[PDB]
Amino acid sequence: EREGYLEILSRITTEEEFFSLVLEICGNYGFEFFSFGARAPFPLTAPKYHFLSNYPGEWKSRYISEDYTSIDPIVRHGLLEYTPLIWNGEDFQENRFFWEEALHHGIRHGWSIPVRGKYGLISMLSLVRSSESIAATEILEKESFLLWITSMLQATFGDLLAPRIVPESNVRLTARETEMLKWTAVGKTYGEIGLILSIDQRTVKFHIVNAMRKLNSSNKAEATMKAYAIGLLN
Amino acid sequence: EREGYLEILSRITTEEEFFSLVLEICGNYGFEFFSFGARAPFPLTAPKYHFLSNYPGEWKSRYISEDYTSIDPIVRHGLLEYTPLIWNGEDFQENRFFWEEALHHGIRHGWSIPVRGKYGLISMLSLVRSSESIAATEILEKESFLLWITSMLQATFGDLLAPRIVPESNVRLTARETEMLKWTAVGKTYGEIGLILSIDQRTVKFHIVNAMRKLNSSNKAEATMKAYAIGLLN
Ligand SMILES: CCCCCCCC[C@H](CCCCCC)C(=O)N[C@H]1CCOC1=O
Ligand SMILES: CCCCCCCC[C@H](CCCCCC)C(=O)N[C@H]1CCOC1=O
Repeated sequence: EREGYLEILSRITTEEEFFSLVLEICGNYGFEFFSFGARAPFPLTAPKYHFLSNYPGEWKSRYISEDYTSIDPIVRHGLLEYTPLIWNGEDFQENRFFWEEALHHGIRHGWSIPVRGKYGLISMLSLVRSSESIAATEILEKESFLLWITSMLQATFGDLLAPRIVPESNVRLTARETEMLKWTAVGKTYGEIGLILSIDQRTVKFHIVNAMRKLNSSNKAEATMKAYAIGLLN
Repeated sequence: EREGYLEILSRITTEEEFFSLVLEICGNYGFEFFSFGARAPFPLTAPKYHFLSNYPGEWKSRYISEDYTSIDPIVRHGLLEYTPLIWNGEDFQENRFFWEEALHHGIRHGWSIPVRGKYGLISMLSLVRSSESIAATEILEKESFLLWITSMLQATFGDLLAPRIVPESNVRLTARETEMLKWTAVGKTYGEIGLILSIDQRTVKFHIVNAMRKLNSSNKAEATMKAYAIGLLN
């Protein structure tokens, strides 16, 4: 019965409601641990992650002290692939010090679902349990639903914490500013853009500086990458 | 019940076989028309679209001869939103000239499903019929399936046409080349990256030129944007 959920998320307006709802859905389908992580496209060098999980307090603090995101293969699947993943904490060969430590906190049998979202958000819903591997008969029972709720969860989580982790989501670029960045994306100089758009060079640099301040960028190369990562150049 | 589909998609190796499968799904689920479109990220200025629909031929030619891609609010929804959409051509207030002609050819009640995929491909499956609105009972009946088949279809549509519509999808970047472009994204110079990474400046320029040649780009700014759009910079 997925009809009742559509009204639940239509009224949720805080993290604690999101922290409580995903926890309730985590247990309603036979899972003890959940982890809804989102990867903002900023900063473009080392992007910032934001997780909301009920993992043990020792694990929620140890995951950040050693930068486990750079070695976690569960994060890697959501970054390069677009399909769900069924994983058992004992199968992975590399990063044994990470999995031998993760298996201690009851993070063994899990189900992670990567989804894309607005403003360049690469989110993923992960429901983990310390018992019973997920078989093919259990997957096809809840596969189509968990794919649907993952898109709905990240959609509400999107509009909820976008102004926090993606402050440039509220940026609106004018028609001139957008085409200035579209041509800066292909490495056009101010003079090359002038001949393309048939205006003066000082008018090309004009809209660039305004777009950089809107996107809170220090140069036009970073502003263009920022505008593209959010979707202002689609 | 999807065992035929999951086997059919594995057998499909041509663009004509893909048209037949989507036409079978379009009718098996109570619709007259379908449209599957994919947007390659290149060129970054005006990206090229590729459609496959059984719309009336008069509409298909008018859609391209008048460049309806720029004004179609369904196209705008798929680029900016990540959730399914139920639309009725008679509800829209703006772009009436576009909707009155689509309603003329029977494109009235539609169901559009945007999906993201490898190599920066943005795809969307649309199911349209000229009568009988899509009620809430009908949506909760087959939305989970239509969400699932759209992800499978775009995966096949990718492998089918990615070597043609995104030629840089076969490009693989090394670790050094990847991080050179990561710092080039934020406007760093050759010397700044060399100090940041504690490597010789000539080695930085070395990997940059190689990445430009692999990604078929004339300047490092364009190559950086190309690598990001394909997902090489994640
Ligand atoms: C996939 C794109 C970004 C999404 C990141 C979330 C995926 C990995 C999360 C990280 C949990 C960190 C919580 C600290 C408070 C996850 O579910 N990891 C699992 C898998 C291995 O052990 C875990 O804890
Ligand atoms: C989001 C990724 C891009 C997907 C492009 C397709 C979306 C819109 C399609 C276009 C069909 C073009 C066929 C002629 C070649 C679509 O079905 N649009 C509908 C909406 C209203 O009238 C249409 O034609």
